[PDB]
Amino acid sequence: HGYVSAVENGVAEGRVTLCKFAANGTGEKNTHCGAIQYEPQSVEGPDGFPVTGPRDGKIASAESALAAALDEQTADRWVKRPIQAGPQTFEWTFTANHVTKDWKYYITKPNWNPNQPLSRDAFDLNPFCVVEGNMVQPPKRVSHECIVPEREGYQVILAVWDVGDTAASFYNVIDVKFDG
Ligand SMILES: [Ca+2]
Ligand SMILES: [Cu+2]
Repeated sequence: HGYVSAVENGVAEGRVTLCKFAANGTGEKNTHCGAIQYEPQSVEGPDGFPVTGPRDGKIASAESALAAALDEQTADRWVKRPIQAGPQTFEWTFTANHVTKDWKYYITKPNWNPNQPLSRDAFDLNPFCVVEGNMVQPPKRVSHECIVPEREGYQVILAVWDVGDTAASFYNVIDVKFDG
């Protein structure tokens, strides 16, 4: 159990994280998140996106009944966090730092449609960042240095934490705003 955070080093909090914790700097929160707002660490879903795992339209919730509210997708629905292309650091905070297979990060395609539910077709399925977990426990907070591709405007990053000793992964979408 854990979530994408910006407590020590991260560039942008997960969408679910902002249902509970105020955004760095602005204090913005996401609203009307349903029950997941009390446990942003619990967006747990089946392994194997995009081959298996959460189906289209259920990616942001990872098919969790707790997090169903996160599957809404419009241009204005969610708090967007500023980002730039190039080197950036993403951060996970774990309430339970399970043995880890890897972390993978995907970004939406340049001309994705922010006004329809998220789907495999919205994302570049070639992950822009992969971090090996080596089937060991990570520390309770980790920072991953990634190269973020060039984009304009509103984009979504999908961060996947694959727990190595269960058939489950944690799925945190991130709402980011590039210049332009
Ligand atoms: Ca797993
Ligand atoms: Cu857990």
